[PDB]
Amino acid sequence: MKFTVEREHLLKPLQQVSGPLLPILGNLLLQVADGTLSLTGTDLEMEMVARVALVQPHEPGATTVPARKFFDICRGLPEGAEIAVQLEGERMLVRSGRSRFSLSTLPAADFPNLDDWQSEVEFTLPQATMKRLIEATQFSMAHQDVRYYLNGMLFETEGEELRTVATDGHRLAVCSMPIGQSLPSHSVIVPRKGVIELMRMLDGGDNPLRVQIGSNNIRAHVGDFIFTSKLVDGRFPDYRRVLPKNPDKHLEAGCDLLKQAFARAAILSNEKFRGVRLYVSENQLKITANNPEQEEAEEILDVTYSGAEMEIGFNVSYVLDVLNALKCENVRMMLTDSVSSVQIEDAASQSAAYVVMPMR
Amino acid sequence: MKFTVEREHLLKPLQQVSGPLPILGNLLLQVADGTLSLTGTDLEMEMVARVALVQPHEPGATTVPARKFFDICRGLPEGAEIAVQLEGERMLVRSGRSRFSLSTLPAADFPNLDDWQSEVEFTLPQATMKRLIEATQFSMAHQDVRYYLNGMLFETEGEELRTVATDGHRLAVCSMPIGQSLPSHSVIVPRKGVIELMRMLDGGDNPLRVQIGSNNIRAHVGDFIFTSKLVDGRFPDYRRVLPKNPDKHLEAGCDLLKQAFARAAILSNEKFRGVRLYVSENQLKITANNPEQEEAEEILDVTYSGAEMEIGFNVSYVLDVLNALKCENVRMMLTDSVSSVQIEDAASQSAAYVVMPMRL
Amino acid sequence: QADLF
Ligand SMILES: [Ca+2]
Ligand SMILES: [Ca+2]
Ligand SMILES: [Ca+2]
Ligand SMILES: [Ca+2]
Ligand SMILES: [Ca+2]
Ligand SMILES: [Ca+2]
Ligand SMILES: [Ca+2]
Ligand SMILES: [Ca+2]
Repeated sequence: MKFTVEREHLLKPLQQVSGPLLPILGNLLLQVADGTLSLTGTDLEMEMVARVALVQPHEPGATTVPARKFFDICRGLPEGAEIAVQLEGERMLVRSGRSRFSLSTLPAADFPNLDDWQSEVEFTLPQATMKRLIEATQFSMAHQDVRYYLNGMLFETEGEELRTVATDGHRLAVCSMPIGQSLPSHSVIVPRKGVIELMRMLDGGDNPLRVQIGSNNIRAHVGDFIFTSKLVDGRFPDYRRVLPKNPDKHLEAGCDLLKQAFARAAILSNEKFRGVRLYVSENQLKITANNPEQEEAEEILDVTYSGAEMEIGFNVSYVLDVLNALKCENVRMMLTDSVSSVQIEDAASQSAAYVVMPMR
Repeated sequence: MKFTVEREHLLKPLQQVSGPLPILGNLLLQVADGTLSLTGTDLEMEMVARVALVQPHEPGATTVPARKFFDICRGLPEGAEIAVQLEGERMLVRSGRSRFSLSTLPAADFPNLDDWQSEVEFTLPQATMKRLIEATQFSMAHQDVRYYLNGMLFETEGEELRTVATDGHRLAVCSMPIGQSLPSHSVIVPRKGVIELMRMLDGGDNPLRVQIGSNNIRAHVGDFIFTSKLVDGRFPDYRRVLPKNPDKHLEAGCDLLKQAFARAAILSNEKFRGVRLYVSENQLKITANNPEQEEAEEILDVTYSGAEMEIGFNVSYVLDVLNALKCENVRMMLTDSVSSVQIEDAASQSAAYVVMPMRL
Repeated sequence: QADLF
């Protein structure tokens, strides 16, 4: 196995395949075949594959080398470096200028494969749309819930919409985007690690994203990268059941103003429970906080509100999380009563909605 | 106690006095003679900041939780006016329609450092002290039972001030003339004090006044006064650590040498980080290997005309030196395979670094 | 804290 490639062609691919990819799981699989270098990393649950065209003379073969070391060596080389590589003995030799490195290898035959599977559902969409779907909901995923499926993200197709849903039982996020293709009705749960990877592979170019879903796997193609992940089994909660049936008390406020008011009040909230009280009245919101040390915060804001007066408690971090995710100009809070959840949305868009359950 | 002050006139002071039992988490606030004073301490060292009161005010003192009070002030909008008044056991903070009530502890219970006499004094530019500390700070020890190493020597001799720092393995020294006849003297400033001193220096045009006592040190810059205990111990003599008259001198580009070491270090031993240098006529070769028998080699052009020799050392220590220097060219002053190496910016003898030899 | 489901 021999290749010679410019540093600038290896770097992004090495970076993409290298996170996080027992010993052999810390190696990358390198394969030279049919004018292409393929680089593969896996953790057994998921897999990233990059392809690199070889325009310089090369020779076929495969090996496996430590991922961090190989990436750190390539990255440490100077701008415009050419990186010549050849297998030799039980070692892989890397040359550039008068820098020489000899890396240990494990057999390509030892490198694990994900089981083969069949695509059942397929669609294409813009990078920016997938970025939008994930960033809108990611923060509402559970971290280490005993209900494992809540630790991932639901991806749902309905009509011509792709939808993400994330929830931890206390708060929920849902975002739906049109993708201009007739889809089957279908839902899968992607583990949190897969969501992180799916997000990482979106470079922000004009390269579209091609998705393939099997019964137990999901695959995303963008540019010369193919990411595959196993799915999570379980009964993900239905966001339709969670959205308030009729939250006809409508409050609108400036997002930055509302956020910074909650942020200040939060300073004097209980350090563990983080409770704040909202008092809504005619075109006014009062936010209060206090803690066991009898310290007290009070914020008063002008808002648009015509409905009946009410009082309601929330974990302030949940509210702040929504506002930070929204990045809006104006926000609408849609209320029911003191003991029911609140729906929160950007006043200008209904593409995303957030539901937060109150505290007593 | 009562004062009204602009947000920004409190933040820098609050930042400074936060640096250093419950009351140690509070800041002493004192209104007196048109001035608000803020003091933070950890019993070993103390920081006092003074801010001019141009608005009406009433004298008095209290103590307030530092982090909560800082966070509230920082959380208020740019340019906000912050009105503060005592009210029972609480300190009332008000700005716009934001109101806060913070717990207090009596000013009487706020601890004072012991009183002491200044025995040696000098003024120097802030930039000079920053240079001295920054040049050597990284070589101090952490929590070593040789307590006198967890600090930095400050030495006066003739017309220059010198800092020395060492962890018992590598050494840094920096000497700068300050245009004043000084007594021959030295003291050890504890490492936390060194860092607090460092951060008090705002890169501005205020001169720094240093006062050294038998067991204390004080630094005055503009509106800030830092005071710290000294470490009551004996520091090692840097003169005996510097290699005595090294007869071989190698010059190289600083970035090129650093990048070559950084690449070679990847295949060095993770625990001991030993790398070898082979010096020949205008050429340096750096090698590294590890227990897995992986190997790196770097060859680069340098300025050298001495006898051929080899030497090993800890690459992490040498990388630390090169990152501290941020130079154009570096001077490496060599003796032989069994002696230390002295490294300096080629364009200045003010700072020097000593790294031990390794037999590899 | 109450729950959504
Ligand atoms: Ca082969
Ligand atoms: Ca080699
Ligand atoms: Ca489960
Ligand atoms: Ca929706
Ligand atoms: Ca509260
Ligand atoms: Ca302003
Ligand atoms: Ca005192
Ligand atoms: Ca002296």
